[PDB]
Amino acid sequence: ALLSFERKYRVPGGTLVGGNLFDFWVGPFYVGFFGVATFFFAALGIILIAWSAVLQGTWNPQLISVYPPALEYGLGGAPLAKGGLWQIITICATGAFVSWALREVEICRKLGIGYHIPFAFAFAILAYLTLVLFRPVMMGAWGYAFPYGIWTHLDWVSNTGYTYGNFHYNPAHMIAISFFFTNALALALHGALVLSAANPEKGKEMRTPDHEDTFFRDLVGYSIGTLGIHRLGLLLSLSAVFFSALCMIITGTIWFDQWVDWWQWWVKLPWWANIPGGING
Amino acid sequence: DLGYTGLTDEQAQELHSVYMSGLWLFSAVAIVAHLAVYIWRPWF
Amino acid sequence: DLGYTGLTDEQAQELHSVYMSGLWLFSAVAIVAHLAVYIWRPWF
Amino acid sequence: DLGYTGLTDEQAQELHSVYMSGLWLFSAVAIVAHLAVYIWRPWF
Amino acid sequence: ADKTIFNDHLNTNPKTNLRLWVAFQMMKGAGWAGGVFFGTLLLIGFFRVVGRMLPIQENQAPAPNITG
Amino acid sequence: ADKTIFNDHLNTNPKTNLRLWVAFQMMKGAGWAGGVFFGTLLLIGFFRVVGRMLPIQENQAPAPNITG
Amino acid sequence: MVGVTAFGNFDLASLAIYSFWIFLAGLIYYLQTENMREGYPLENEDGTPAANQGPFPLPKPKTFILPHGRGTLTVPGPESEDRPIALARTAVSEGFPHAPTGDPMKDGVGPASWVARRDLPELDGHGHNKIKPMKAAAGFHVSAGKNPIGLPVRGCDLEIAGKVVDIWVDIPEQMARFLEVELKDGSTRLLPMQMVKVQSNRVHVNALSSDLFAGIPTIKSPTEVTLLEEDKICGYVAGGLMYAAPKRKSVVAAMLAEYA
Amino acid sequence: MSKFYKIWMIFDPRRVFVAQGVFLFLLAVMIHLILLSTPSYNWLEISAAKYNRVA
Amino acid sequence: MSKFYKIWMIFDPRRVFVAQGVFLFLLAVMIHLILLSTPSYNWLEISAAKYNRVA
Amino acid sequence: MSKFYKIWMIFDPRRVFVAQGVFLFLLAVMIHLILLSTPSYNWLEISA
Amino acid sequence: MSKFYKIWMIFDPRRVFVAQGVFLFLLAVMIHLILLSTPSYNWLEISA
Amino acid sequence: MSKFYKIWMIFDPRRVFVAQGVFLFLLAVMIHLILLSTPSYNWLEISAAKYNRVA
Amino acid sequence: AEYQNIFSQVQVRGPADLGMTEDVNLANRSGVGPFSTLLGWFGNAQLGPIYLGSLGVLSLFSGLMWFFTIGIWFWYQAGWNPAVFLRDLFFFSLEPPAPEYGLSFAAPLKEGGLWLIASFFMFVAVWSWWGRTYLRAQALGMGKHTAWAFLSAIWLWMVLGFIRPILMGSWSEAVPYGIFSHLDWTNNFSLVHGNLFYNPFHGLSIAFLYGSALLFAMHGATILAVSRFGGERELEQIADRGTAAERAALFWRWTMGFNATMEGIHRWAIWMAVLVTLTGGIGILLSGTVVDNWYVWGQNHGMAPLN
Ligand code: BCL
Ligand SMILES: CC[C@H]1c2cc3[nH]c4c(c3C)C(=O)[C@H](C(=O)OC)c4c3nc(cc4[nH]c(cc(n2)[C@@H]1C)c(C(C)=O)c4C)[C@@H](C)[C@@H]3CCC(=O)OC/C=C(\C)CCC[C@H](C)CCC[C@H](C)CCCC(C)C
Ligand SMILES: COC(C)(C)C/C=C/C(C)=C/C=C/C(C)=C/C=C/C(C)=C/C=C/C=C(C)/C=C/C=C(\C)CC/C=C(\C)CCC=C(C)C
Ligand SMILES: COC(C)(C)C/C=C/C(C)=C/C=C/C(C)=C/C=C/C(C)=C/C=C/C=C(C)/C=C/C=C(\C)CC/C=C(\C)CCC=C(C)C
Ligand SMILES: COC(C)(C)C/C=C/C(C)=C/C=C/C(C)=C/C=C/C(C)=C/C=C/C=C(C)/C=C/C=C(\C)CC/C=C(\C)CCC=C(C)C
Ligand SMILES: COC(C)(C)C/C=C/C(C)=C/C=C/C(C)=C/C=C/C(C)=C/C=C\C=C(C)\C=C\C=C(/C)CC/C=C(\C)CCC=C(C)C
Ligand SMILES: [Fe+2]
Repeated sequence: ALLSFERKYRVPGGTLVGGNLFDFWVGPFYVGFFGVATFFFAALGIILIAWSAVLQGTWNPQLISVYPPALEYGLGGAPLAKGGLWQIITICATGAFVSWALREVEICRKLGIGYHIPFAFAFAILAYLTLVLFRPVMMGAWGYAFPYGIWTHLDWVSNTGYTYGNFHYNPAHMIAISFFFTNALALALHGALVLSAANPEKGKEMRTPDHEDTFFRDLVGYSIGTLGIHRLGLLLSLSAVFFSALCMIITGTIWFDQWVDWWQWWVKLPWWANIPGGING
Repeated sequence: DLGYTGLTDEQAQELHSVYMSGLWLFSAVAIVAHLAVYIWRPWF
Repeated sequence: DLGYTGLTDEQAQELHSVYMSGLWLFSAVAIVAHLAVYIWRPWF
Repeated sequence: DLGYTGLTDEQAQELHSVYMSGLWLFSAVAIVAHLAVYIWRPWF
Repeated sequence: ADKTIFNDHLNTNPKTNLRLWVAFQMMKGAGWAGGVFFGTLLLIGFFRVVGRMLPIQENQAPAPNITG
Repeated sequence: ADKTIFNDHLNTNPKTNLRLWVAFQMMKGAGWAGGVFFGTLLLIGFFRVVGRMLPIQENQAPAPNITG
Repeated sequence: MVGVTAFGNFDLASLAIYSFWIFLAGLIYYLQTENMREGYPLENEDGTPAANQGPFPLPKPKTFILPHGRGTLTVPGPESEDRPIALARTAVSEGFPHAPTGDPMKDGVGPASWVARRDLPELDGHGHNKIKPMKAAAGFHVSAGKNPIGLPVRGCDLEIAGKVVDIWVDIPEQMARFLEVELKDGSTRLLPMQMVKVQSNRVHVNALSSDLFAGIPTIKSPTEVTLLEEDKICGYVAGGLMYAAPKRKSVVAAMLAEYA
Repeated sequence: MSKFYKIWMIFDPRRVFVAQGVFLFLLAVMIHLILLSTPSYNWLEISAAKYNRVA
Repeated sequence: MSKFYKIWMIFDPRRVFVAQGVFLFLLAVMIHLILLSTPSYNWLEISAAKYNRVA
Repeated sequence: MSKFYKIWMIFDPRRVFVAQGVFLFLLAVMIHLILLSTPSYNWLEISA
Repeated sequence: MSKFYKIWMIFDPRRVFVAQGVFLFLLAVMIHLILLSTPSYNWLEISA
Repeated sequence: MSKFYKIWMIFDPRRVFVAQGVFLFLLAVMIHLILLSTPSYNWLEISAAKYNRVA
Repeated sequence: AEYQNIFSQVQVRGPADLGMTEDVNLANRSGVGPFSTLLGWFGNAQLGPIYLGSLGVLSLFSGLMWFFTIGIWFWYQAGWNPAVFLRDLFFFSLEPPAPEYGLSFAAPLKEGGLWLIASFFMFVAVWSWWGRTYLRAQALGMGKHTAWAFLSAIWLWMVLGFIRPILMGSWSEAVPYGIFSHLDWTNNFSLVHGNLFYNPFHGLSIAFLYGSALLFAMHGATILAVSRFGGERELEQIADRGTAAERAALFWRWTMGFNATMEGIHRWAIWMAVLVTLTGGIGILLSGTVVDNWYVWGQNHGMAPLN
């Protein structure tokens, strides 16, 4: 149940809460206090999603949907069959995510590595809380959050996007999309480059980081370096999530019209607004 | 005699007596609050 | 004879007796609660 | 004597006997529950 | 770890000290949980205050999802 | 006054012991006040329950004093 | 072919989605088997092979031809620690921590662990040493940022433990890797650049207290550092984070220990 | 049946007991939820209709 | 049933007790929420209807 | 319940006390929130 | 406020702490009751 | 057929048993779900209609 | 706070690295460019040298011609007014031919022909760049993984611009050149085919794009966490497994029950990124040709409530 090198790393300590009360492993998983919390919240959320499937009347996993309370309920509680289950599952999900991050903190402390992984997960948790907690609270209703269904939260995304015309024109959305695309491109390039260095042409020696830098300089004239590429990947993903959270937190709170109407400000600058010709003239 | 925590039998007995005293006190306070709420607004 | 936790047969028997005492106390409280609920509102 | 888990034949026999005792107790409880449900509301 | 100069609290019988220590451990755990809960409540309140300042009620979006 | 056998609570630094003792004195006073208040509330609740059992609403007296 | 179904609702789109589910299952199997080339077969907490080995079997071994005539590496293959592990079982049952028998930072266990790698320097593409002191690196110099050379080095206990004498740079990457620090006794240790915070006046090392700086493993050659020495130094410094905690003078830690 | 005990020569009792506990709990929850989904055998709703709680 | 104590010769009581506490609290919370979801056995709504609290 | 004290020879006392304080507070908050959920017992719904 | 500590050389500490706990609880109860008195902030007036 | 035992000379028995257990459970669940999906052979619906429970 | 290794706290600069010479024709490689201190705070400060080969020259000429054709069309749409050009830079569009022309190359120059010219230039530029990636890998003896990942990206690009317009029998199906114009094309493509969200392959493409973001966050965070052990030198960890690779593997094993290797994580990375464009190309190819309304298709396949 242990890797060939895991034995020397399984030592007491690093726990945030509980000392040695939960300082143990179940199979490969390290439990800890926050692991106990994460498992409880996850099991409760999954069982409540199954129960909401029972209440809804469908067992098809793609049709299972846990809708938030309707806008009539505001930010208060709702009956479980009509929005309260969504609130409980949201609380369970937030608890599970935060417990997962803190369990990762405990594992980082035990292994003596930096806290970059829980810190990066905190960004995803913040984007989730923007979608389910911060934005609905700012707008004043839990019905502005998305349902917990495989294809119904896509309906939420579609309706929220088309509320503001074409959502492509949200500028923070544009920045987040560019970050996402660049992150996917950089991940493809990085995986491919490391694999090409480590799996060269058959019968040839394994390559070195010098070969990787030479390849990318001969390709695009610049090489960011191994440390550089890993920093870039982390920053691209985190910036994408940060700007998506920003785009959703400004939408419906400080912006209410179509976003192309936002883009009209550049067109109507005084020195070229009235010039005929072009597209907006 | 398992002693996973280094506590002897007597230490465990004394600590459990203290803990149970606190548990019964907390339970009594909770029962008082429940009586107050049930008189104010019964749920049965 | 089989050893996976380091407990002896006597220690295992004592632990299981205490655990069963706790289980039967929990089951007794659960049965009392179920009787109370069934009297208040039966489900059969 | 494959011994993937390291148990001897006697240990495996004793473990399996206790496991089957538990399985038969569980199965008997399940059979009683099914008889109760079938009497209360048959599904056939 | 440095000895206290007050020395008046030392007159309590040690069993009361044990009870105080148990209550302190439980109160420390409950206080950390309460700090987390009240920080979450204050975050929600901050966002609610910001939403009140913003003109959400003047022009608010329709329901993104079918009510349920 | 008899020494405790647990001895694990003794590992706390004495300044935390002083803080616990101060909190314990304040909590003892507040708990006695709370016991008095909750006993009064339970007496009022007992009389309210008795009044509910009795047919007060079926035939209740008029106002003994002019309203004010 | 809009609406052309072979059977039921199964059309070209359904064919594509089911074939992709099959392909994704196969790809996950392939990726997991590729990931199973290190750390396998699984072992018990005593060292013997475990009864459970996982649903995914081991992949067929593959050979890497190491550069610069460093031999070959076949994975999966027979791998051992090749070092005594100073840990003692804290429970007969599996899944529990192993307590260090002695000083974990000296024992190299826990967060202070290190791996018995090749006792040879890491080489660049040309075959020269990858990491070299900046004095022995031709033309290398500090280009930007605060120059750490000459600054005092402060431990986690807020006590000066030496001064920075030289910077060890990675010649291909052209980035600093190790700071060479002279202690009070005149000997020099290495500190990973990722574990030191170069401030305006001093270099702060939150991982190690001052008294632990002497315990850092030393390099057998003043001009080159091997992979084994790098691993030992990095393991020692990082394990200082969890094992020099009592000596660390953090205010939040002090307040937490006040109530704990 | 005579030689089934040798399964414990192949399968570790700890792993199998944990897996069996999880499997049995999940199976029992699944079957109870299946029954609760159907309008019949939903014993809560059956009792509500029998004693006319919904009024 | 007399040999069930041997379950502790296989499973360490610490992990088993943690798992059992989590499982029991999870099961109790699940059953309570299942009861609260249904219009019947939602004791809060039952009392609200009984004492004419909900308009 | 005579030999329940032996549970303190399995689990460390101070750790269990801290975890139990957390559990009690979280349970209290959960029950309060469930009460606030229902229209009756929603004591924070002071209305005209 | 530098020399306020000298008030503990006038009044006994433990007695003052007990009396102050009583005072704080009674003040809290008084403020809660005054809030319950007003029609607004009367959180125990859950109505249909 | 006589030499089929030699499959165990080729296949690791423990991995085969785990895969077979998962396969058999998933296959049985799949067949039961297929039966429950069809309006006929949904034995719960059949029993509801036979005893006129759905009313 | 401690050093998080996000930015270098000190920069060292030495001689310019001219790169390896495995089988690269050094004549075609340019000289080293300037050192950028700003870039050095994050990665390598060195710019260049770049390889300017035959395929590099072809790709650069074709891409320059594509860019210049789009720019000249934008200048025409601006009335040659620099102020109008800057005002409406994102609103200009080089639209494909109208549907009446089908796939024919008879569309007028200002009504689709210039789009065809620009598309030919872009086609040649992109394919020559793919050949350039392949040959740059081949000259250094490295594997062709970059070539195949770029081939996945090119597959999506070809489906969008070439294959799907051919299967639909109209160049009007192709993507216009322009910022907001191609955003509007994306939106109108979703609207015409009935809520592309219900395209299962679009859903898979989004799953793998989110997985790419998640996996690059995880991998960058892991390598930055273990860089204190020299974890950034990943090829070394592949050749000689240090404590960095072991600590990363153990972190992920204790967190989620399974881990990768220092090399296998990059297989995860390349496949997670490749499947984005692979499933995306398949989903776009199916739209219109096989499924004209994805919401109705999802209804018939149990993905949407009605039906
Ligand atoms: C209203 C809009 C519609 C919609 C309509 C579409 C359409 C239409 C498409 C997508 C596509 C995609 N969508 Mg969608 N999409 C919507 C909502 C979403 C949401 C969301 C949260 O709501 C998300 C996350 C996504 C996500 C995604 C991606 C997974 C996918 C694109 C992969 C990619 O990188 O393409 C970008 C990458 C490329 C196009 C590859 C480019 C490769 C070439 C070689 C590059 C050449 C560069 C050139 C030479 C310039 C060089 C410059 C010099 C170097 C300087 N969509 C809604 C429902 N979406 C695509 C897809 O595949 O769908 C199945 C697609 O075509
Ligand atoms: C910030 C950059 C990206 C990021 C980073 C990131 N995510 C991370 C990490 C990091 C660095 C981890 O360390 C952690 C991890 O361990 O990954 C393997 C994690 C993680 N990223 C995850 C997924 C994930 N990340 C996503 C996104 C991203 N993660 C960002 C793009 C997405 C999407 C949609 O984009 C998903 C699905 C998990 C694999 C893992 C967190 C695991 C976890 O929290 O487990 C406990 C929770 C459960 C087991 C869920 C069930 C129990 C819940 C109580 C119920 C929740 C129900 C849910 C609300 C229903 C939603 C249904 C949908 C159809 C609507
Ligand atoms: C969805 O489900 C809902 C929420 C609707 C319903 C919930 C259901 C469930 C599953 C509820 C769960 C209930 C459980 C499991 C509750 C458990 C409670 C326990 C075991 C509480 C124990 C408390 C113990 C305490 C507080 C002990 C304290 C000890 C001390 C403080 C030390 C002793 C000190 C003393 C006695 C001070 C004495 C002082 C004076 C002045 C006398
Ligand atoms: C959706 O489906 C629904 C939910 C509707 C229906 C539900 C279905 C299911 C799946 C129900 C599940 C039922 C099960 C499996 C219930 C299990 C109950 C059990 C096994 C409970 C056990 C309780 C045991 C207890 C509370 C024991 C307590 C013990 C103690 C307090 C003492 C512990 C201390 C010890 C042993 C000291 C030992 C130490 C020494 C040194 C000897
Ligand atoms: C969707 O499909 C539906 C749900 C509609 C229909 C369902 C279909 C299917 C696929 C149903 C699946 C049924 C199956 C496969 C059920 C399997 C049940 C089994 C095998 C249950 C086993 C129970 C065993 C138990 C409870 C055993 C307990 C044992 C003990 C308590 C004693 C353990 C102690 C030991 C062994 C001591 C060790 C000995 C020594 C000497 C140390
Ligand atoms: C101001 O300075 C000057 C004017 C000098 C330079 C300025 C240039 C400017 C302003 C450039 C602007 C460029 C922009 C905005 C470009 C936007 C490009 C975008 C957003 C493209 C998006 C999608 C494009 C796709 C999917 C293209 C696909 C194309 C293909 C797959 C190739 C199709 C090939 C065909 C039709 C070949 C047909 C021809 C023959 C001979 C068979
Ligand atoms: Fe990497």
